[PDB]
Amino acid sequence: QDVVLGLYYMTRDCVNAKGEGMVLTGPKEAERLYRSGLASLHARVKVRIT
Amino acid sequence: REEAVVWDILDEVIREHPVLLNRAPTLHRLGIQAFEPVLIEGKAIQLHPLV
Amino acid sequence: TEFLKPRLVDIEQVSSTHAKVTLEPLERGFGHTLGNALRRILLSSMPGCAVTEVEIDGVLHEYSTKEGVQEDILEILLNLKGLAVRVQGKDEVILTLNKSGIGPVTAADITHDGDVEIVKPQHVICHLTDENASISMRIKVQRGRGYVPASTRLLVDACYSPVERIAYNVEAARVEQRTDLDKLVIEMETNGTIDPEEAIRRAATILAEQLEAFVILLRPVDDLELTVRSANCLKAEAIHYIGDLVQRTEVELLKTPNLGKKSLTEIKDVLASRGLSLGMRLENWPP
Amino acid sequence: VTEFLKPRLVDIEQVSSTHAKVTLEPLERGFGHTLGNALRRILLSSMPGCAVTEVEIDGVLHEYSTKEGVQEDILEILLNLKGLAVRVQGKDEVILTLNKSGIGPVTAADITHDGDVEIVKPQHVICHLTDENASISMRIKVQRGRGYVPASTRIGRLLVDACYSPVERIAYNVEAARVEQRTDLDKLVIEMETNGTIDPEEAIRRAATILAEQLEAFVDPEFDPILLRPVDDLELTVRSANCLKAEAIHYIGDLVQRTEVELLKTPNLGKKSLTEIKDVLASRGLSLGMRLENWPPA
Amino acid sequence: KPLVGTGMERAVAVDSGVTAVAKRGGVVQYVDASRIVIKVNEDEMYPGEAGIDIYNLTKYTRSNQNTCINQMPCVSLGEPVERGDVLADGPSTDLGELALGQNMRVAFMPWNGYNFEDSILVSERVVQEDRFTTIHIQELACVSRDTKLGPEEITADIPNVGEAALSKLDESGIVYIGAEVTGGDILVGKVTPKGETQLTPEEKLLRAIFGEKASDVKDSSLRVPNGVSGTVIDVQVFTRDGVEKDKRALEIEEMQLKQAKKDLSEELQILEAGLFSRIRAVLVAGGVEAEKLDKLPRD
Amino acid sequence: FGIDMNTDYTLEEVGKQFDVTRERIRQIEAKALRKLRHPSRSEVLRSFLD
Amino acid sequence: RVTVQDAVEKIGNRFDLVLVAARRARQMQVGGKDPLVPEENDKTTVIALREIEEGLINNQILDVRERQEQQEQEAAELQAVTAIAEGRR
Repeated sequence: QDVVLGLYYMTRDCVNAKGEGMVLTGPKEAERLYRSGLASLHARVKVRIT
Repeated sequence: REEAVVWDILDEVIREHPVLLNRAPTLHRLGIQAFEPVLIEGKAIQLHPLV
Repeated sequence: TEFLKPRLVDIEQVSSTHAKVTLEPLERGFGHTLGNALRRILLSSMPGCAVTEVEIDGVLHEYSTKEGVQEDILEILLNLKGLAVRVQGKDEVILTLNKSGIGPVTAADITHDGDVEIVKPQHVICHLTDENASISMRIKVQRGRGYVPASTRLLVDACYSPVERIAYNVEAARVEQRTDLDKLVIEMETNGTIDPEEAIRRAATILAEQLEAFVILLRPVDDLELTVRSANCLKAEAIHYIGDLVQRTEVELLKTPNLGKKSLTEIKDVLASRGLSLGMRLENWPP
Repeated sequence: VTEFLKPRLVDIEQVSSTHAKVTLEPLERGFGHTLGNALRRILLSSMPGCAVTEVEIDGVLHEYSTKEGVQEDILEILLNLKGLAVRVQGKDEVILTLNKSGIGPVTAADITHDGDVEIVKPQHVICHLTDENASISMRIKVQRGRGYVPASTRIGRLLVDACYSPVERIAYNVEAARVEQRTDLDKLVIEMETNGTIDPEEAIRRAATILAEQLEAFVDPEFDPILLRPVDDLELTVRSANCLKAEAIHYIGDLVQRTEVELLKTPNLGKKSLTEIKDVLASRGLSLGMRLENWPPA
Repeated sequence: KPLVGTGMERAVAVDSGVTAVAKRGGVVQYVDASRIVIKVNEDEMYPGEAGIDIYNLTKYTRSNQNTCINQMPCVSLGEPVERGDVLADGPSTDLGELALGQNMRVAFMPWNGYNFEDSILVSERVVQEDRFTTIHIQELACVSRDTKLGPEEITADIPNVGEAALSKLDESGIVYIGAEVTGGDILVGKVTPKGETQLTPEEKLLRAIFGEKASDVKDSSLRVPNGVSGTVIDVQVFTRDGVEKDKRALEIEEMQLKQAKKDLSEELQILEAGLFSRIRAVLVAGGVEAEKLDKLPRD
Repeated sequence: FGIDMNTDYTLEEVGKQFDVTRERIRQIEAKALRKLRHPSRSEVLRSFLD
Repeated sequence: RVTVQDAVEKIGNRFDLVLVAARRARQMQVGGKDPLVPEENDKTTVIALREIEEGLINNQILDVRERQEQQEQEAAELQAVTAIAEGRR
């Protein structure tokens, strides 16, 4: 139920016009920025995580 | 009487101890499982969503 | 008219630069309140130095890749983002990095500037493949606040805040009678330029400094529901209120013409049932 | 190194007697929601207000009773008393007297005018006296406190659920603040809907005070127990107990230390009383002239 | 009543007799928590040969399932009502409409797993405003019977009990109306004859040391069960016919006699002011005596 | 009290057993009980009744 | 929880471990906590299981300790126990 709903919501393909084109500097910086601003319902951005 | 420090004592008692939870009908063995009890205010048993 | 403030502290050092401090017994709802206030200060109002620009010789656009360097320019800028630097008293310093040879070009190879302190000298910035390969670059380090991407207006994503990640949990606190108290557990992931505790005390200091400018006796005997007889007898003795009754003593009441021990017993029972008795002094009857 | 721009209460727009719009000027971005939520959270639960906690109605014993000459039942009356909005000067408990005879509604305006006590809504209906020979006489206890403290959170009197918090609703807006300098400033507009107990500015300074005070930095069997029971636990006659208390004998430990000689020498104690005291003490394995040698410890 | 109804909620309240309605057109003479007096003949003058009707209201009654059944007046003195008009609301009814619950502001959305699998999350404000608070009356009962070992007695005198425990009990041993009782508290004091046995020698010694002296009787009193509590709103006592009756069966009796007598005075008041106010309009017609009739006694 | 032999011997019997007068045995019974009852050590043994 | 899979790894066929744990706990309860290292928390069952995890207790080793303990019981007694038996004939 809800868990799936949550995960699916955060893991969804999108046009992603708002948050596209960001190098994550790794999962940590990506997380910061994601909570921050410009990222909503995920984004089409490449992440640096090892 | 419920005199204070009885509570903290009860906390000391259940430490590391586990209780069995069961729901009828018990169709398979997972109808009964063991959990570590966390004392809570209120009259309801709180169950973990994954089980 | 108080509130439960500072009580019992715990510190879980997950590592040399990652800790978990816990402030215990904060009144319910204060978990998210302090959690969000602090999470908001930490994620944007912390003071830290960060790489904002880089000038590498021979390189023009981020699409370039370098002759004699393992990783492409993008990966190099990506490495430069993680350059942890602590500068004395300036809002901009130029670091020069000249390196020829084979192997990793770390932050320790950066030209030693007197003001500039390099937190992690073993921080790899590059990897020169051949022994005739060499890099010469000017890394710009500026002081600022929060995460300011390169897209803002070579340029490199600025992570001015010294803190990488914030997390919080509300968890029910123990604490004596009150029971519905919580404890805010803040998970911090800093870069070691700044200590966790001082980052917290600086966030708190910024917040507080932002708030610096806003800193039964008169009831009738009938309410006792005595027997009709007892009530009438008491009224006959000019005892019309509870206050009048509680002043009389057993001896005195038994001396009055119409009340007996059955009745007196009744009066003591009904009075005792309400926390009252006979022979009560109120010393000041009345005002 | 640019020092932060701090806020200060700049405007107060009283939309009504109990609805206002407070505005803090020149706040750096993102601080709108931060202070907005911190403050909204303090205001909606940590505000101090007066509330009715007990009520003593004449003739009524249990709240389930219904009254001869009163339209609504006692329960409805207590429920009405819950909504009694009172602002008291400087006290944590005040008794209000309400005497009313006649036909028609008995409102808060009929409550005996106390100098300290301010009644926010005098037209607030507490009762409805039906016949013209009907009348109510009640003593409403109003106390100062915090949050919602139900009657269940525990004498011929009744208890009423305490709703101490003065504020009903809070709302906020972030809105870009003016001034050509810096340009990147906002202004927090807090819309308040209180019950009229508290002023906007002091509510803000109190929310802020609670916030700031939460942030106060971050730093890093022997002997018999019966001896400490009050003499009332012995269940003596009223007279004997009062005499003993009059002799500074408030606990069993105090009593068992005295001797018969000493007790009879007191102005108010006779042979009858001493006999009673020896009887009740003997009934619990105690006596007079008991040495406990070490009175007391801490 | 629900903000969204089907239009059947009035008829249900009407057909179930919990709600009180007016038999004929009339005017409301009196409104009380206890009763409603209605004066008929306002429209079409249906009542004849005496006038008016008194409706007593059920108040804080206890149902089979322990819920409280009570009626509340929906009308005010001097109000004009027609035939079939609502007078009093019964339990779970609002202005003659069926009220089985409350209208609450709801949002449809997941919340931190607290509404997982049909579970529901609520605002503390509901408790604050006493929404979904329910009144309940429980009935407890005790019997004192003849035993082969001697009579069970209902008495305030119980072995080895402090005055603290006995504080809310009257002379008889029965808890007084209005007292707050909590789990373990005594409702009705009762002693039973002991089947009896000599104690163990250790107990002999203990008893001797503390000199309590044993008693022929054992404590059998009715106590409030765990998880229960409240305010005592009634006591009923029945004693064998021609049995020795004490204050227990005398006080309640006397109270019932006072209530019945008042129940006659109110009915004769309503009947008097219900018939004479009709004979006056008849006497005036023809033999007009305004300032003269309002002097001499009503009889 | 019958802790020995299960029989509550008379004061005269115990007194005869110890070669002392009944008054003596009553006196030592009384001081024994006195020692027992006094507030020191009273805890534990006390409060047993309810 | 407590890395139970590893504890079971120390003693094949789950069941046996339980008995061992139980027996060990009884020992703990009966006399002197003693034993192997000493997290000192979460009572006898957790302590026994954790002890098992570091292969501290062992099925055979417990038996060896008991066998030695039997010899310890032999100690004292011995000549004095032999006295009680030699006296009677």
